[PDB]
Amino acid sequence: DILLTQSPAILSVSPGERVSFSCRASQSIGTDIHWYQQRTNGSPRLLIKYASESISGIPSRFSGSGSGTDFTLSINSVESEDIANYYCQQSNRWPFTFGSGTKLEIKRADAAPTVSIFPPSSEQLTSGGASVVCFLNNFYPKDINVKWKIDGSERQNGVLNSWTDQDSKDSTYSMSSTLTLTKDEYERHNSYTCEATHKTSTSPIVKSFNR
Amino acid sequence: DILLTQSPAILSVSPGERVSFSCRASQSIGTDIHWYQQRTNGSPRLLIKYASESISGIPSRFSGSGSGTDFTLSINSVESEDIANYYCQQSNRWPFTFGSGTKLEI
Amino acid sequence: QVQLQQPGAELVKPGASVKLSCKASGYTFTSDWIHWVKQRPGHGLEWIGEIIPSYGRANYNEKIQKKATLTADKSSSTAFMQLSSLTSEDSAVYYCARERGDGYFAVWGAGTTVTVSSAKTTPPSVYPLAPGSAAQTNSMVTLGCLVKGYFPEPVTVTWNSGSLSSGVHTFPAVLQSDLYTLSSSVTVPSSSWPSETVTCNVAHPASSTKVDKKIVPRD
Amino acid sequence: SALHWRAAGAATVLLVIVLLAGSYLAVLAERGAPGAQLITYPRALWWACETATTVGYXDLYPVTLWGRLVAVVVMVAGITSFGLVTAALATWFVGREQERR
Ligand SMILES: CCCCCCCCC(=O)OC[C@H](CO)OC(=O)CCC
Ligand SMILES: [Rb+]
Ligand SMILES: [Rb+]
Ligand SMILES: [Rb+]
Ligand SMILES: [Rb+]
Ligand SMILES: [Rb+]
Repeated sequence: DILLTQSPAILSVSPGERVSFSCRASQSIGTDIHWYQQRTNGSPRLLIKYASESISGIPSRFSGSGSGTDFTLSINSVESEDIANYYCQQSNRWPFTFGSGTKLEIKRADAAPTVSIFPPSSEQLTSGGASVVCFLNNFYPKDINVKWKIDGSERQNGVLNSWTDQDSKDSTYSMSSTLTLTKDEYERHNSYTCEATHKTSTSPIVKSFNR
Repeated sequence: DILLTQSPAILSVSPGERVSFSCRASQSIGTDIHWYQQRTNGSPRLLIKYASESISGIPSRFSGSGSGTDFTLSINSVESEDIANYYCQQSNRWPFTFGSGTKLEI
Repeated sequence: QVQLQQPGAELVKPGASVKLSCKASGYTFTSDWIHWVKQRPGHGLEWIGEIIPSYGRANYNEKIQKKATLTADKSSSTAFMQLSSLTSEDSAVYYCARERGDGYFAVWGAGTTVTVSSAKTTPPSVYPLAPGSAAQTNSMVTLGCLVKGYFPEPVTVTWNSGSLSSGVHTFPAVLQSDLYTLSSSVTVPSSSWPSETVTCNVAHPASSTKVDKKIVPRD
Repeated sequence: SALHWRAAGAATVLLVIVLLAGSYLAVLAERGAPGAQLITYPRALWWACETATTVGYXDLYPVTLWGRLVAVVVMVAGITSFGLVTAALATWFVGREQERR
């Protein structure tokens, strides 16, 4: 059945620039190609139908073109809300099929991360556990390391990290690091430190708190 | 005339796993492809006709798919009795022709 | 208004079977087809099958093993997909979409996250995250809420019932010992809190347990 | 009025009905067959028109048993309809002519 190839799988552009996603069909399908946008955690959204026809509610910035085997979805002056995955789908022949997807990535100005440290809550301690959450927010590039020091000593056990995908609001990335330890373990210590190493600074940005 | 290419010629899988044999036609033949199984010393046995249609007496584990030039014969959870050679054959254009064969090894 | 309504989640044990639903509203025609699409974490969209309610016929993706059986209900405008004898390979978000018979999916459901595990449902623990007494505040302040001990995915976290969207970041869940944990963060102008309430609403579909959590300063 | 003109009109209305049910049933017949192209309704209705007028460019055609059976019905309904009109035009011409004499 019809194979739809979307390449490259990841496209990086500068804010405001012109971007073009490509979809190539394994055989000729006239103009029976449709484009969808699916943002992080969202459901797909129809952008263009029959290769070049606009849809209501979709910014005029979006356009499509092509016929036969080669198709392009274009974005005039890309912006942050356009950060998503983009899929093509053909309805020329049974069964309908989808292309594998192209991710849009935006290259913005370097941003230092905003660090926030949070002591465990009272409701947690009551249950018998303590989680010290640290947020590294709105940084760019996405590359970043975070170190945990308890009473001046680097800690590594019980530290779970999580990163977000590029943000559709400002094109930045964020990350959350959480150090979990029993109510006890949390008792016999006073200083809890979160350190962030990022390209924007030779010196790490740190945040601490003493219970 | 229509060349049917079966590659790889030998496929090795682990018991119970999913296997997929491929048959590629030199030109478009709709769904006019049929699959046969020939065990050691046996005569060929029809498994699937017209690319995806089941045959009576053949385990449900066997399935086929594809249209145009690319075809697949699939086996869901392969077992020992499936050890054999597998051939595709096209009836879209005269004369009928056979692919060169894929051996299943476990 | 929402055109296709689907449950947020379903937990299924290996070998068991589940039946997903998709309630449709808005204009309905004799030429509508309801499609089912499967998406696994990180990966793309995979077409599963379709059904035409007005006649009851369904077709299926032949390149994949048949785990689905589709049916529709004309009276209740609902299409159903019976997935049976599942394994971890079947865990994914399953969307229904509607096609007016002209080939493109004009509208999609929100999707039903299906989890195939021998584990057990478990509501999350929602704890507040307010700055510590020593935290120097800038022109803005960041608060958040910790959601842990839940299963299976997902949970939907909003701030002040969606009323506060910008400044929000809910991090992806991490799995440790058959339980998920995540945190959401919100940033509001420092001067506006706590004079103006900031609450985090956490919904966990798999156990029908939605809970609020007001964020106030530490003593 | 005259029987021939009624049969004509009737055949035309019926043809419009066969074209619409024909489009519906063709898509229903063809979805599910790998490679089939007679699978969305707007182009199927166009396919129905070009089959009934027997023009058959194709640009689209059925590949399943039921789509083909549906095709034969559309053909026959159109050939019969257009034939009924010719026949009515002959009846009308034969009458006015016997008068002109
Ligand atoms: C009014 C004349 C209509 C003729 C329609 C022919 C359809 C041929 C076909 O696809 O038939 C497909 C099937 C196999 O799938 O062949 C059979 O065993 C059916 C016997 C005709
Ligand atoms: Rb003709
Ligand atoms: Rb003709
Ligand atoms: Rb012709
Ligand atoms: Rb032709
Ligand atoms: Rb004629």
